[PDB]
Amino acid sequence: NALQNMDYKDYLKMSAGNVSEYPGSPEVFLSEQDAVKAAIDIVGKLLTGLGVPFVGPIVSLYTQLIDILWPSKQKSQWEIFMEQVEELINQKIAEYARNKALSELEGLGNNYQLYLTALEEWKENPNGSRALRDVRNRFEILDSLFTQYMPSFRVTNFEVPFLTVYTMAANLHLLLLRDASIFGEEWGLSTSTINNYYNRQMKLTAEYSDHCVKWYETGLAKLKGSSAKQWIDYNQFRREMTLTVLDVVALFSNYDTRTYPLATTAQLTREVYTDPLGAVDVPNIGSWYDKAPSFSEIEKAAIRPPHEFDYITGLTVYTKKRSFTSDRYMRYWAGHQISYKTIGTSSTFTQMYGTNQNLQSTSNFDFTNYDIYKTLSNDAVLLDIVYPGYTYTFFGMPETEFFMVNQLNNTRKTLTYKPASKDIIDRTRDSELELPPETSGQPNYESYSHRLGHITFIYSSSTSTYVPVFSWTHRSADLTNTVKSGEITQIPGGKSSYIGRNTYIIKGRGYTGGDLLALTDRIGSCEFQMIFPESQRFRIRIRYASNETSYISLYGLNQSGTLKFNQTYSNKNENDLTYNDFKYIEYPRVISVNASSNIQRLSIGIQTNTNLFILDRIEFIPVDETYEAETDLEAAKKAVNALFTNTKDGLQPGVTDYEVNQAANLVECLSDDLYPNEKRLLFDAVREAKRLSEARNLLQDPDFQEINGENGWTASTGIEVIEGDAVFKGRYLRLPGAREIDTETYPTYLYQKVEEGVLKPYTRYRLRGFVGSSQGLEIYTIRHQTNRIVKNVPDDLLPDVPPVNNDGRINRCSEQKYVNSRLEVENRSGEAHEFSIPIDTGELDYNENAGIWVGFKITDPEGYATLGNLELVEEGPLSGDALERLQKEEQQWKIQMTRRREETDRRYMASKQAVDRLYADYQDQQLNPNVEITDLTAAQDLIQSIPYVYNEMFPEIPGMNYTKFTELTDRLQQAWGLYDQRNAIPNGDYRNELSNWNTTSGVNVQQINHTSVLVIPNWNEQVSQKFTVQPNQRYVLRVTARKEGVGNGYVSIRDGGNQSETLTFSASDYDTNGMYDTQASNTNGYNTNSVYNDQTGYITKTVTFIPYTNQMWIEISETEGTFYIESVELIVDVE
Repeated sequence: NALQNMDYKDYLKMSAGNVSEYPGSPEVFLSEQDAVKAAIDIVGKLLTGLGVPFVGPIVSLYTQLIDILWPSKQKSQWEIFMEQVEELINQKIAEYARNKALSELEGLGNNYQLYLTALEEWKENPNGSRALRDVRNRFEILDSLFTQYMPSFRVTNFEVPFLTVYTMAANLHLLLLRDASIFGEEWGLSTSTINNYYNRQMKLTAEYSDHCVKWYETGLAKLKGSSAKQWIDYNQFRREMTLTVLDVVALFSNYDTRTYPLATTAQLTREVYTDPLGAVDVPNIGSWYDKAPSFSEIEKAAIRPPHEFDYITGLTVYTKKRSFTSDRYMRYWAGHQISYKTIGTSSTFTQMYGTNQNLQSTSNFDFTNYDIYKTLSNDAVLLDIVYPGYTYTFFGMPETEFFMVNQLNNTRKTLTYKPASKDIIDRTRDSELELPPETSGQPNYESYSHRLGHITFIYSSSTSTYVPVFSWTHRSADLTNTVKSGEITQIPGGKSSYIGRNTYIIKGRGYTGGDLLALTDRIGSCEFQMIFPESQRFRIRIRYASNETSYISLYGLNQSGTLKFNQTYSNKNENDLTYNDFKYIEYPRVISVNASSNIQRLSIGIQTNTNLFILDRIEFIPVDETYEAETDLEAAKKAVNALFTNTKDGLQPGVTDYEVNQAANLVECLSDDLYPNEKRLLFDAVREAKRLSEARNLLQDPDFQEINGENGWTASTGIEVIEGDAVFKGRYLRLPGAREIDTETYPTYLYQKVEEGVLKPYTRYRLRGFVGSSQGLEIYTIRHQTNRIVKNVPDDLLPDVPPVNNDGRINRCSEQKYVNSRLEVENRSGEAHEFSIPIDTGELDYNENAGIWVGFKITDPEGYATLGNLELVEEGPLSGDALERLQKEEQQWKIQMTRRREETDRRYMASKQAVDRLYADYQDQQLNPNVEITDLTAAQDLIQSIPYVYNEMFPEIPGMNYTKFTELTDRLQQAWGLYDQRNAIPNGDYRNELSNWNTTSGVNVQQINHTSVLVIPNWNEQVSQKFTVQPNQRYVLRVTARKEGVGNGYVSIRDGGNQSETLTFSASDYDTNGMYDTQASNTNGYNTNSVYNDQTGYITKTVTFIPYTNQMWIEISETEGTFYIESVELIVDVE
């Protein structure tokens, strides 16, 4: 039945089994198909040998490439590649340049065929200089031929005509240089010569990619028009040049043998569109596009916007009938609903196309578990002539056969749409003319290159346009996202799954073999669903682009964590990306999956900082069981080595104490079982490094063991020392916020002085440390000038996901791996965790002994900081601009000090004399009898007026005059001590508040001018004391007081007998009688007065007294107003 009209060639291509007919024209007729046939075969063979570094497969590959590109047939395959593009864009390449290129490419052929033999010779005798000289030399020859010839395939004004040639040539050149890096050392080639081949490969891979994309776009943009006819030509260029150019360009990055050192599977996820299913150039009738929608309307209708990868599961076709008379009618595809889905997910999607109004019938097709590898359609016309002689035409699609192969068990099946028509003009359309299979010894149901993906539709009621359009996906894109053990598996971002969320997909340009997944603030995550049929360990690698540096996070496959990505491009729209804008990042965590038939899920997200991240593809790379252990050894040997000078017995100057700790933590990652000796020697190294750090640190007590001790740190109350905690190894400080109590705030402070004796002249020092986190942390350096910076450091070094678990213990290896991924960000801003502050010396002075103070302070109640790894180190001598700057600072300070010593000496000498005059002797051991409370307060006022006692910016720290202030204060307190001892009235100056006094409830002691005074606020209040004295000697009672307001203040003393004295105080104790107008003394016309200058201080009054008993009473009271008592003293009279 199928056998009778069949050719002998078709019968032999059938074989093992029974198939149908499959009538195709491979190579014959139009040679756009012969070009497309060749591109499809070439791309198909390249796909089975990406990454593979083995001689037999490579030899075998080159064999098939050469048989395609240089057949023994009549016409050159290159000329056909020219005819292909020239006939699409209606432009011939000029004669002289056309004939030159062909001549050079015939020559390339000869040389390539000489390259092949020398390659097969080396796969027999691989050891010695026989087939080794041939091949290494035939290689060199081809490199120079490509260098000389590539410009020949991009003659200006003819870049598009030549595009398929340029691309096929460029492909071979990159393929050739790949041979150098795989068979490099084996062909006896220097390490340095490979690098120059490799570097060029990478340079060329960009230049050749960027060229092909750029001229694809130009080419395509030239074919934009406004008619349906012009659209067909546009889409034909788009389809054919995708197969023939972009599909090849997509492969170029896989020829990088250092990025891809073993077998790799790539996936082409782009869709392509066969020509619309309508009749064209029916003789004497025309074409479906004669009367049809515009270019824009068709592009809108027929072509899908970028979407997640999908496949077809079901179809419902709506059928209508056209009939101008009976005896002649068409039933035709008027519309459809198509069902489809993304990988994994069991969510079904439906779209409707065309019309479903006024139907004859409906046909349903189920496609689940089947690929459609071929369609046979009918492009049809209904012609009828109605009275009185008009002609009417109608174009529709009345029949399709869909050829199907089962995905699971390889069974084959046909479904047919064929409603009843009568007396139409038919022509069949075979998809295999546009998307042929690969040429194998195997039938098209094994070797098919594409499968039916979707069905769109061109509809207009006005023009009676009803035209299906079929879209197709490439075989290399699987429907399961299977990840195999033996290989690097690539999964493009387009193959992510629909989970109910929106998602943003950017159209690709050709570089990636499909469209690009983007993550943005508005739609921040994506999910992959994958089958792992084998247990295996993988590392994950991501190919991406971004305009910013930030972090992605990964969750699934039994883990979760975070990966920094770096800016790859700048100042570009995300649709103008070129080859070199894409880079790779490597997730350091090895991942272990168990074999399963069920889907396993990896979701990728961005932080809430991040604005843009563009995902090309994720990659799974097989790693072996010891890979984790090996790479931890390398990382630790590197970090430890970086601490030391070349002799290995000193620290590098710019290595911090924090970095020594970091390295020590990484050493702990090493396997005890695999690498015992290495771990032991790397620990000896870091311990020594740590001893060197401490030896060069000029700060005392760097491990915080002696806070507030003699020579070390001075610290405010509330500062905590913490041991055995996250982030810091060993001990560190937590500084709390400033303490608020009512109207007072008390700042947190920490400081130390480094003495002039350990320093050097004209030398730069560095204060360094590590801040875990902070808010309002003020850092001070003091020598001559005071400098302050403020550091606010985020709390970003702890993971948010708690990963400690039941295993509550700290693991320094994993902790330091996380922290390192966060210091990576190259800050030196105020926000960075490290800090390093210069402090410069000029000349040293041992007398003045300024030294260097380093200080920390928090004045904010909401402030805090964690602080560790503090050091002050010598960097070295000052030169150049640093030295000029310092000499200016020093000069300015010398001149300013001179004015400050002038001011100090006035105030100091007046303070010194006021204290000296208090004593009789000169060992401050005896008070003068005359000193009264007013001599003591006068002294205090003067001592308080000495300037520059404390540093102006950091008052807790001593200033230049501190020693002077303290000396005098001690001598004053001594004298005040003696005053209290001499006074027979206990607590007569109220320095112990109200001790020893009987008072009513309203009486109080106020501090006025830094001294204690008793206040009697109302007349019903009183004070008294009984105390013992030595009787029958003479005392003097001295009272210093002030009476305000109406009435009198009284101080009464009595003994136990008949002796009694009263002193009286009133407001009238001030009254002065004036001068009497300068007692009129002047002559000749001047009679000025004065300003009778009156103030308000205390009055001192005295009385003598001889007690005749050993008990005395003193009583203090008033009749009205307010009474202030500064002191009552009773002393032995030596007058």
